[PDB]
Amino acid sequence: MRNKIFISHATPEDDDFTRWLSLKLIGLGYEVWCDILFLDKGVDFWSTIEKEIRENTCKFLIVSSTAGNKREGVLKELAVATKVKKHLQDDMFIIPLAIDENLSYDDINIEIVRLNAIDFKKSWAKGLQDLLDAFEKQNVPKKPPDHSKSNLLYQQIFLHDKQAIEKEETYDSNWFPIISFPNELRFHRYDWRLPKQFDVRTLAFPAIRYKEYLCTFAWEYDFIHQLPKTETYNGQESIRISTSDILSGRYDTDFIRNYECQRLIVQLINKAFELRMKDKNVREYQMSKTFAYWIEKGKLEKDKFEKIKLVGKQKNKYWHFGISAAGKLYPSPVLMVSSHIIFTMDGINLIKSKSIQHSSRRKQGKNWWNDKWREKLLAFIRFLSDDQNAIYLNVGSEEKILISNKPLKFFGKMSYVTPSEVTLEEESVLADINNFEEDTEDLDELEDIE
Amino acid sequence: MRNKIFISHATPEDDDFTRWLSLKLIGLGYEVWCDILFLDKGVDFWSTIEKEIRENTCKFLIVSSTAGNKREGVLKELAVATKVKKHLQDDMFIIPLAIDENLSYDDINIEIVRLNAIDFKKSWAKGLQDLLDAFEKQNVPKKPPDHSKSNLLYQQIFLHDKQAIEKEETYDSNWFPIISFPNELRFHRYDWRLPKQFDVRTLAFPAIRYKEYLCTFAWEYDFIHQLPKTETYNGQESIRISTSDILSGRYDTDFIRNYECQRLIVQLINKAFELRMKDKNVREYQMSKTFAYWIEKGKLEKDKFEKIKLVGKQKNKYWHFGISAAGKLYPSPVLMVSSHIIFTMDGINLIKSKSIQHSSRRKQGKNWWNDKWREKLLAFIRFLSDDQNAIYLNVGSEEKILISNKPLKFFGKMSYVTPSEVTLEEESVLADINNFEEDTEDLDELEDIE
Amino acid sequence: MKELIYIEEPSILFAHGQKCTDPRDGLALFGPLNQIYGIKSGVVGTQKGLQIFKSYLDKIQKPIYNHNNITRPMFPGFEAVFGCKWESQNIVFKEITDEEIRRYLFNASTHKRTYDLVTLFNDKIITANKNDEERVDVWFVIVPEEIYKYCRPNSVLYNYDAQFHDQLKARLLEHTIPTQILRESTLAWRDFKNTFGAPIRDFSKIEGHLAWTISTAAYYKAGGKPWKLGDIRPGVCYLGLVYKKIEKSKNPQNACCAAQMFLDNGDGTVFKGEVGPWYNPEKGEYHLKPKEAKALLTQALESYKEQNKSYPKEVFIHARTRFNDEEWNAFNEVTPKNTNLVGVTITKSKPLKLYKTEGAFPIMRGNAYIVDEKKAFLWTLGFVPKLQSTLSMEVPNPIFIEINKGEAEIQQVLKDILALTKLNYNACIYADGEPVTLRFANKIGEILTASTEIKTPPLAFKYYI
Amino acid sequence: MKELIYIEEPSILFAHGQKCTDPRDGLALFGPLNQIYGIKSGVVGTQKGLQIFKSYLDKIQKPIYNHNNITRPMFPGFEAVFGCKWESQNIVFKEITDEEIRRYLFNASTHKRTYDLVTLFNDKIITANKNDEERVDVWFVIVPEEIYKYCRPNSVLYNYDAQFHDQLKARLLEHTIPTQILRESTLAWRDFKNTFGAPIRDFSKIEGHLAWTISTAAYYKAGGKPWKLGDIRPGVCYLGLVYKKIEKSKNPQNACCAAQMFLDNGDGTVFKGEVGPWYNPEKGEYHLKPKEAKALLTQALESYKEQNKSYPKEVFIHARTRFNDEEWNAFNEVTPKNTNLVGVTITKSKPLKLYKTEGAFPIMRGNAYIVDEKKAFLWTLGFVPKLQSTLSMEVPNPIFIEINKGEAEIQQVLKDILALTKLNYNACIYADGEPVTLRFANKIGEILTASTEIKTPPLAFKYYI
DNA sequence: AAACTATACAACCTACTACCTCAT
RNA sequence: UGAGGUAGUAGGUUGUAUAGU
DNA sequence: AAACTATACAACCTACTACCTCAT
RNA sequence: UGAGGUAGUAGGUUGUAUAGU
Repeated sequence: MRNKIFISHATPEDDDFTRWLSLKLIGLGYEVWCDILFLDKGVDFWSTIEKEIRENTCKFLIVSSTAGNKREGVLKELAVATKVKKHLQDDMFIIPLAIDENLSYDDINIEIVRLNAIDFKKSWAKGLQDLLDAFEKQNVPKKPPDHSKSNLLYQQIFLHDKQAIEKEETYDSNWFPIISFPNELRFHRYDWRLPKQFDVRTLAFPAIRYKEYLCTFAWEYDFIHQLPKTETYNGQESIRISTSDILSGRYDTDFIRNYECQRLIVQLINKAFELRMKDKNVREYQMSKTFAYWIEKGKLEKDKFEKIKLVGKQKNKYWHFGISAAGKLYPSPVLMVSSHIIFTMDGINLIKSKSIQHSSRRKQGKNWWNDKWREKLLAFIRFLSDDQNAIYLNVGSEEKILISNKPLKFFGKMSYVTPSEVTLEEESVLADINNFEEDTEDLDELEDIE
Repeated sequence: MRNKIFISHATPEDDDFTRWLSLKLIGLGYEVWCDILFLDKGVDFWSTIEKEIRENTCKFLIVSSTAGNKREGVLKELAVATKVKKHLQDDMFIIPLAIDENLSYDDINIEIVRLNAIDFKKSWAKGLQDLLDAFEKQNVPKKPPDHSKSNLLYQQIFLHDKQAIEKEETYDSNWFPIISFPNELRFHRYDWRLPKQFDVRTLAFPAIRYKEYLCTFAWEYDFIHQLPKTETYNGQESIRISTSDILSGRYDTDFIRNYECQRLIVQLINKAFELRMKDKNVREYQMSKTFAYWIEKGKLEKDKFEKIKLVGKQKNKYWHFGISAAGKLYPSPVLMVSSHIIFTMDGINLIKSKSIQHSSRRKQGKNWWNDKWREKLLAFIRFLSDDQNAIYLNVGSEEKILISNKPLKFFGKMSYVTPSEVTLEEESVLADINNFEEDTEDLDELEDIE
Repeated sequence: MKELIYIEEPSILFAHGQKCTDPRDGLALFGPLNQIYGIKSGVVGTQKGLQIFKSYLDKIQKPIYNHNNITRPMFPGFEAVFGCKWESQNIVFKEITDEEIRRYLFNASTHKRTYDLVTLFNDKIITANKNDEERVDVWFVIVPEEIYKYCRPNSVLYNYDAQFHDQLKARLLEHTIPTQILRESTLAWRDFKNTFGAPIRDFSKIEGHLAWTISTAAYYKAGGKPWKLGDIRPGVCYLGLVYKKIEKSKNPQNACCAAQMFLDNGDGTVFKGEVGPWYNPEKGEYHLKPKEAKALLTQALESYKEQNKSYPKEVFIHARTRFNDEEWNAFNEVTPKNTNLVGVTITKSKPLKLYKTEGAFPIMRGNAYIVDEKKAFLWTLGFVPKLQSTLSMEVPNPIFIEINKGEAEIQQVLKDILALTKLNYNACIYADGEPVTLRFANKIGEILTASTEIKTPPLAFKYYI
Repeated sequence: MKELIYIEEPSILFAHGQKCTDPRDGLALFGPLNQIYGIKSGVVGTQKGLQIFKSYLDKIQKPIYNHNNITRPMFPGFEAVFGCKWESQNIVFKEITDEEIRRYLFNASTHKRTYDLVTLFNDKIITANKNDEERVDVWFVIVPEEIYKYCRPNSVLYNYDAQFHDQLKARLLEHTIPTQILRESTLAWRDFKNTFGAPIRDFSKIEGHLAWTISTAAYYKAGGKPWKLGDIRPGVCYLGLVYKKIEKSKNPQNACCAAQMFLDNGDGTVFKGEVGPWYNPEKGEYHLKPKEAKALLTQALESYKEQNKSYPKEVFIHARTRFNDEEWNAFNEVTPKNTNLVGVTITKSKPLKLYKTEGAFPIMRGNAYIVDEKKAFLWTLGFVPKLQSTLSMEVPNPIFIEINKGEAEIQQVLKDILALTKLNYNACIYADGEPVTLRFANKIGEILTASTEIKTPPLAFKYYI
């Protein structure tokens, strides 16, 4: 007895149409045999092909593609199909398929010209329909339609190298936790040693005004050389609050609320880090809502630092990398570093417009991937770190902040497999879809590039 | 070979369930020679099928009807059918039908239970698709599908002709000619003998009251019996005009115009006609507009007048014929006659309701055809005719009007073919389209007529 | 000496560029002109309505015939004739219980019953248009007969119309949704009888007519054009003036005169006539005011320009009541010089019953009795020359057409009007007596006068049939 | 030391009740669940747009390829994937002459030109589906590039939003009309080229994505549901709360919140929220008053009762701002005593940027970062094993989610939102950042707040996307 | 101012116009 | 789907109720 | 009728909440 | 689709113009 449908085709150029036909035929009920779903690597192919063709094959399905008429395997399969067709004495054995309008009807081989090929060129639904009703009028035995077997085959062979595996993989953040925190706050009751017009940013060390008080980690002897009339101040009038109670959330007094406590803590950490990064002698930039810096060209040696990329030039434009910081204490006492990038024409000044900066940043973004961005982040963090284990902050004359230079790494239980490098160009193509779906007023600024 | 579909059934019943298969198969591309389509009257009912069973019958179709399983010829045809089944060795010869579901599986003879029967109780679309499957599995020869042969047969099978036939056939109308017309119309200027409260239609003769004069046909000395003051009036004051001017239309005068005077002659004609046709002692009927008197039961002799069924009975009511008339003058001096028919339930009094009249007239109008209305119209007019060639009016004491009893016959150069009385039943079936198509708020009166 | 001038029956076109006569023949033998994929099936009602609808459609994918084929031609099924798809599945069903209706039946307010029952239908179908994700073209609505007998205006326990169809079309007119009325008894002819046993809807021999009518209505609300008339000279537009007396208007001297035009298909242009003073008690005849006639004819010209891109060569005005010179002069002022306008009126109540002596068929359809160049007859009722049957129950009654204003050939306009009686769509009939511009007249006027909430009606036509 | 937890890929259903994971492959392999026959498409525009429309329509019939089948699957054909037929004939065409545009271009008021062009398209569409017999399910309006490059708000020679399709959909909203905008540069990029010599709207390799997106949008606005989601416990509602505020300055908005919900299938019932004069935007943190809150909840629960007849056992509130005690107490009383309510906040402004040590790959989609029971993370973007590529740009960014009040499992809401970010319909993409209850939120607010004259808006999805 | 006497329509007295239902 | 059946006022009768000169 | 003086909102001090382009 | 680009205020400061027992 014979009940199997055999499909001869040209792999791998015709893998998609053959997968379509095989999966829909096995889902509609007909048992099919193809070299895609059965012939995998590591097995002998031709003996099984011959045995299945002349033992259990009921009908022959050959495709007539542009490369499906001059290849050797398809021609040999057609020859053995002709042999078994002559053995069975059935002109309804070979059913040719045409899937290309570029193919003329006089170019196919002599074993295809005698029978009318089923069209699969303009559409495929009625091609499946008129292949299906031609099977019934030839009275081939069939099984009831069950798509459960098609799902199993689809999950078996078509999801082998494209599914998650179980292996541990490590990942690193941009988060830098605060290893050491000061013990006490310093609230200073002056009430006449500060003028009403005084700006607190002019101080060499950070401080904030609080209703009659000055909050900092500094001391009363720190403000001598710029405020002369702080010499008469006595330190007893100042009040001090332990930071462990503030951090543990167990402190809530009428004089200052816990939310206000953590707000002053994070805000004063913020301008302390700003003043320290100012003390590193790094050039400034006027960002919209934050305050990010950028390293000067020609200062770092060899344009390298532990064999890493940080700064350079692509198209007469010195691209300068920079970071921005913002303290966070809700999940953990940690400092977050954000990534930014701005360009300079000469390396000394900036660009007179922001639209060119944004467009050129988006231009320059896709050339590299997240590995380079990781190198950039770690490079800037370890360059800023006067210390090799932490960044020496500058908040007082005797007490400092210790922020570690390494990020807190997070590792996962299971992750992906590692394919080749074609996916980076594929993601560049994905950026081309990002081009090809959305755009808005792209004329004037693009014309203003030359 | 074998290509023919033939159907058997009781002629009166299943007139649809055989024309169904016959027309569907002749319109779907198969040669069909069946009883209703091709075996008309005068053709042998057995020899043609006896030749076809051994010459060209692919499949035999038999309806196991209520009256079709007791005929001898069809069962003998079944015997020769199983003879050719054991001769040609094909068990798929007979495909039975099942339309009358009242018959059970223990009622058919032993010759049909040996073979499977295709079910026709749920729907017949699966029946025709399984018939097509049974055709294509056994490889029956056929013709490509085409619905032109079916249509050109259908308009020439027993539909005799659809083309005009030129032959003369006479007609008749409802307009009645007038032989004798009044010679003189007169205006009576009594001016004080007519009381305002005295109605002018209470006179024995028609006289209509206009502003200085009476438009009437009676002489100056014809109103003594009604108005004694008439004798004091001298007849030379009245203006007196001839009717040749109104029938020929040259009457142009300032006091009385033309169109109003044609309205005057038709009003006088209606009034005198009412007086005369009520002078015949004929019982009336009440409608909104006219007075259609109807012949009293027992007045006519033996319910017959000149070979014409005039009145009678319809299962609970006596129907009596009558007419209503209104003259017309613009096309010709004729007297238009309307057909009326009045019902009564004992011959004494009328039906109180009007809806009973309307519904009963509508339900009795479906039985006979217009030839009976010709006979009834002619009989009523001849009974209303005093002499042989006219009807004698009562208009005045000395002047009378005569209107032709015969209608104005018309002639025609174009008439069609006449079948037997089957077309009367066909028109009766066409009369059920009123029930079939539209109905509105009829149940409340439906529950009251019984 | 008087003769009857006979006019041959014009032929309507069909699929593949060929013509036929009896539409159902051409239809069940050749096919419709333009092909539709299928029709959206959708029903609203109770469970008994759903099951009888399922059973009836299960009956009608199967061909059903009549007693004799000389009365009605052959019907081989829905799919084989129409080429469009129809099932028992994907039926969107909106349930309506019977407790709230029975609770509301007890009051004497029959009009409030009508209002809230039709509102219960309307809000359900509107929500089905809005809440449901899938789209419905044709809606089917059934009604239990208990409501139909126990809640009639004459039962015993103002500008709108008491008819359900009228106010349903008016209420759904601004939403662009076509819906077909379906009686419960008409679709359930097998079990609906009285206490005696005879089917009131005795459809045991006329099922072919029922199938034809339901199929044609369901196809026309899809949007397909089944036929088109044979000979159209380019540049003609038939203006059938509707005439309907509205006694419910605030002014007894007020009525409405809408417009209906057929130019190249069976599609009409439903443009509502205003509510103004045309009725009069001393002449008794609706004369169009100058500005109203100018507006009507100018909007007719704009409709023709929008649908045909060119100026109409001739414009025919069909009506029922005669005209006078002031509206004719107003019409000619908004009429181009190279275009001709003819005013045609159509009356029915004038009797001429030409009987006949011998033969089993009455006066055939196609004859005409002319009186002069402008006042004439036309016999559109009677014996059919291809069916070999007669359509008139008894003697055919003719139609007295009059050519009041305009100059055109009498036989040409006679031919045009008797050809215009071949465009009926609600019923699958061979033809009708009065022209379809006056057959659709009552329906258009009744629907437009069924609700005061209509600002500007759509030009389309499926929202009325 | 704490680790990362993983959430499995949620499955979506297809034809014959089978589950897959890729919308393109899973909808090509099996097909839609609820099948329709097809749709008729009508276009309004110039003849160049019509010939472009045809060229693309025919191209969409013939199969098209890509450079690999891993990321962007091929297009086998519209009929081969959906089961509906699309052709070149029976296309309703309404044209526009260039003289009107050339004469109306020279007005200084750009908004007046925007308004009158929009009303021209509006009343042409209204007439077209209110005059013609043939039904049109989706109206493909095409626009040239001159109105797109010379009639912009910043061109150099307030409730109605200045963008075209916003007010187009808002103006066509009250007449139940689905339509789809087609930019001429989207489907005619063969000859649409800049002065430099490279097509900026390049599709030399990504024709399949255009075919997939247009086919999916056309089938979703056809009426058929493409796919649904896998597991739904009895009585759970994903009430996605819209927080789209409109930008009108002097017209006081003070609130423009709406809400979407998914109950048993992919269909959503989006009811228009209040105009909301409460808490003028100087205090715009959206603490909702009890009466509008109970109104919104009553509409949600009433639609649930209408579509499923059963009480909701659990109600999930998807929002993007914090909730407080008074709004929670207002929410609790109207909902029954047995049910439970939980609100979540999804935000994008919160930064967290994980990096990967070696190689050249991003963090893969499915991982979750849990800090507390209150707050957690979920990596909706990133690498995906199925496509062997990523979906973000250079680095994925997670979404900060946190339950405001109510007891629940954090991983449950994690997998629930990961299932909710799969039901996109306008774009045939694998996944997107914000969930579809929030992705549709911006558009539904953007059209429904751009028309103040609409009081009873549609509750569907086709008339918006 | 007063010697006239018909006004000036126009609601109803018998008879021609579009609703409407009415069923086998 | 056609011969009615309902109110009622078409086109012209004569009472309501006054003012022209 | 009048002594002290905070009153009673309310304009403003560093950054939390959707907005609206930008071109990949 | 995503990383910048913009005005504005979530909510506890201190400056306007009073008026209370």
